[PDB]
Amino acid sequence: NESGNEGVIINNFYSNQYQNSIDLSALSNLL
Amino acid sequence: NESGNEGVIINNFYSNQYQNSIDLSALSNLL
Amino acid sequence: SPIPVTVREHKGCFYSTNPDTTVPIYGKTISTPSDYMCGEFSDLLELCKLPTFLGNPNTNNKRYPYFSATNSVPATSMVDYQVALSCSCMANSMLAAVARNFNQYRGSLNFLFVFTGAAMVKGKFLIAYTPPGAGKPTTRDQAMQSTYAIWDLGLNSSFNFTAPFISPTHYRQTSYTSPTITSVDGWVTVWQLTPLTYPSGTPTNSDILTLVSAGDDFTLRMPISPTKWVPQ
Amino acid sequence: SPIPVTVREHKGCFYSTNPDTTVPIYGKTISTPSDYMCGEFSDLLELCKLPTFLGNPNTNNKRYPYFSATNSVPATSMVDYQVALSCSCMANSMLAAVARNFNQYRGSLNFLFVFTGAAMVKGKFLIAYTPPGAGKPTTRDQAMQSTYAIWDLGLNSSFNFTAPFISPTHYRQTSYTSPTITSVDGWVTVWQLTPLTYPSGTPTNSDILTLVSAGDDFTLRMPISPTKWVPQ
Amino acid sequence: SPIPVTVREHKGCFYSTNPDTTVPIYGKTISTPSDYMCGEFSDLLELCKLPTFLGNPNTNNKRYPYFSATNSVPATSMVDYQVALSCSCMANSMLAAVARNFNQYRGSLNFLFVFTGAAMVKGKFLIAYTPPGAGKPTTRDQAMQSTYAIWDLGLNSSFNFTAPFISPTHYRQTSYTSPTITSVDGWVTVWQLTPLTYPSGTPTNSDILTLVSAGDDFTLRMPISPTKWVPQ
Amino acid sequence: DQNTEEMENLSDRVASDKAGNSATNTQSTVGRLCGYGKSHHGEHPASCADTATDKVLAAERYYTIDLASWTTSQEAFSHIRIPLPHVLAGEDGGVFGATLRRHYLCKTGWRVQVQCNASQFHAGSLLVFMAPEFYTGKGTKTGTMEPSDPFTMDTEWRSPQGAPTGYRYDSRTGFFATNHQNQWQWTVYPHQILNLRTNTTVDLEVPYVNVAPSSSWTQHANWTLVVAVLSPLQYATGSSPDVQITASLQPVNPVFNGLRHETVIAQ
Repeated sequence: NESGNEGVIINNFYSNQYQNSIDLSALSNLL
Repeated sequence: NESGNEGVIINNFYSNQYQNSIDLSALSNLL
Repeated sequence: SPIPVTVREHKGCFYSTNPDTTVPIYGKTISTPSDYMCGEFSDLLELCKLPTFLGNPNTNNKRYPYFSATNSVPATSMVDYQVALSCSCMANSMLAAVARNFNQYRGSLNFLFVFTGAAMVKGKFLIAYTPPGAGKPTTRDQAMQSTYAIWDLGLNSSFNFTAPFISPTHYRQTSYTSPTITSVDGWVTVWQLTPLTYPSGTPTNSDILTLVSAGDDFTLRMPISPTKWVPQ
Repeated sequence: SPIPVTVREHKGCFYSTNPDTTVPIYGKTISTPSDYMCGEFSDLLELCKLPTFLGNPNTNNKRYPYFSATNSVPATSMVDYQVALSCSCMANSMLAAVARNFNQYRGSLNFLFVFTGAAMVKGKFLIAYTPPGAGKPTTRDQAMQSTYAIWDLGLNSSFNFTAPFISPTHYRQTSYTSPTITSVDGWVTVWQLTPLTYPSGTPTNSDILTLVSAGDDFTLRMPISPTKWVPQ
Repeated sequence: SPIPVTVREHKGCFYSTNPDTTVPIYGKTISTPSDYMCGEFSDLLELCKLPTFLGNPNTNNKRYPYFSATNSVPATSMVDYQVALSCSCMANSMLAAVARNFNQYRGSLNFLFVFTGAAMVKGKFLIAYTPPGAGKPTTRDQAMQSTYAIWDLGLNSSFNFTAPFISPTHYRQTSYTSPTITSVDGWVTVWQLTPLTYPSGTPTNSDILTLVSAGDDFTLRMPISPTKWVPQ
Repeated sequence: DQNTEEMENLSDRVASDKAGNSATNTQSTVGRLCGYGKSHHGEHPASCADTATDKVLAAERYYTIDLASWTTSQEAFSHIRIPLPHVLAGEDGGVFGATLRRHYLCKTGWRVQVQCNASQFHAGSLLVFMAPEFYTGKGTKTGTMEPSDPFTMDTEWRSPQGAPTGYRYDSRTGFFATNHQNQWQWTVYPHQILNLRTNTTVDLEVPYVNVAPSSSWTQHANWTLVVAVLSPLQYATGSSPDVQITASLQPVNPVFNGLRHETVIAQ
């Protein structure tokens, strides 16, 4: 079940990338 | 990936033609 | 074309615990990974189920951790701590420390007792949970008629007890003692059922170590935030 | 019929970096084409990967571009510039100039050295990156135990070096020197491993030209905006 | 249930050229038809492509409509009006009058010349557009090296000329003469290449009638609204 | 890296370019930068209705002339600028220049070759790079505000000033100006080095980029060429000080349009 205190049916307008934090895993000059 | 700082899920109401700049490529009288 | 909207009464209110986002400012920003850091606990409960240590007092008010016993007769014994998940005992303990940043609790509690005495020793303890109705027992005899377990001190160092939830209400208040109201409930007592025996060359006296926990039944719900302290 | 709306707390705020449009005024307006103008760079990184020139000082504080060398023994040599992408050196450089309008950096750096001396000449340089832990080397000997490359001055005019990213943190701060804090790291040194030799009829003295760049590994993220200047 | 809304910064602004409706008041109201009224023009361009009349001056400042000529030698002739779609000439003209309530123009222009002289007459005119670079010609000879057409006065009353668009910029400014800036361009001249001849019984003197238009190439874009006047 | 080779200057280092009725040779090349990555297609200006004067052999050749003298004396980042079109502009610019000022507009790209040959007992390094919007001038104007001679070909060298604030101009001071340059980044421009050691020559070709597909050569100069030095000329007592620097250029596929009657002025 859902995120935490965060519960509207319309979820996020912006873009995840935009509301929280991406989140991740570890031309020419010519001659 | 998307325009730049511009990230809502609802994109543009108006009409592109109307929010930024088109963008482009180079009756009678009778007798 | 504009959509007519009826502005509602609140209109410039800020709700603290308001379940819904707000506006960003710094976007398309990638976070420094983790990856390599084991030990992430998602739920708190999974915490308050690790004994931490109930401090037992002596004149200096220097509570210390042990129920401590010998050679013979109690008293009305050995100890007595109630089960009022706000006690003097359980507070400072994780479970009790966690149980607090929450309004209600349900489920069965568990008290674990580890003996620290000499291996050439031998003792036998009676243990019990006595529900509210009548009064705090004043003699083993009076105690035994409650949920208990005779602990035989042997090889096997520790005993596991667990005081149920004998509650009308499906839930109980995590404790805020604007008085003692009806809801809260419990006393756990313990006394020797045979003295703690020992041959020559070994100690009279011995200390046994205290550690509360919340079973496979424990549930805390209603976050809140207590009582501003600033210790000592 | 009006849709009720709950007006949120902010309600008349303007966010500077707010990711979302606003209202037009002049529409259905067609822009003057381009078409014929080659040379459009989409990403900045693809910039800060073009050496520009690290200015090397001499008494007048008239830094100038060359590491400059001869006939024999250093010293503790030839130079030394640290790798603190905010240095004295790298600033003014593209990479360093671009790296700044950004909060963090990661990846491997590259230092390129082009010799300018006479073709009838000959020299041999040792080069190294020495990570923070101990101190700044004070002798080649002390240096060599670091990532380096013996440069043989020949036909082939320039050498390409590249100081890694030996970093705990997956990222580092692009540099704002409210002091030197722990994060930042690097010193690159260079000394001759054999003197710079030359027959009769040619110069003692020779200058060799400096140019920083950000490899195939360089990453800047978190836009910001530094430090108000107004040059000279 | 109310939908939370973030009110944006503007919040009580009125945009003049705002592309979007507003609220009615009198609805389900049917309009008096048309049906029977021919002559509806949808686009303006389709207007400014109908010559109207460029007024040619004489001492009284009583400009009047004719380029007017005879028996022999100009001068530096006959006329000269530049092509600066804001001139003295073209303003008052439709195209020029329409071209104005617009910020930019592109495409080819057309100048039409109708002869009004006696049918027993005969003349021959050279005509040219001379782009900016050097100066305004000061002799036919100097003119001819430009786009032109030798007009033979015959049966066929009128000639059609058209001065291109020899422009760097894909577009030009419709004219607002906070000075003469670089963009604007053109002069059109005209002189006789043989005099205007005539037998006995006919007039020396003859007037020929002026009428600007915007070709099959003319484009005006960026509405605006000029320069408050209140004539005479 | 490049073919096997030297005291003498050899093989995959010998290049030749023929254009029109002028043909070049170098026996000690290191390349030829086609700056940006595209050349110039005789793409007709879309701007004009002028079906212009195209593919003329006669102008599409290599005009050669002397820029200046390089010598032991000069200091780093001292510089020498060559604006194009305005130097191939007339007399010295063949049929190109003529047809150049008989026309309102041009659109071309340049193929340049600067030469400076020395000797293996010589040290130094010459930086050659083409930049469009840049600066010329050759002056702080007379008595009335704004700014001395862009069309002139820097007769002598100018002094790297301990600071851009790009030679602002009306008696003033405090702060910088839009003609800045960081001769310290002056290696983001299509360039090429000339290392007496490595190099005797340097070839650069650059496409068309102004603000308009064709521009007017009487008020603009879309590209200025810069032969300014980054590690001076030491010479050991024996040896040829006189380091004569020569430049030879070629307009590539110019497209002229908008014709009229010989432009008139140059002081």
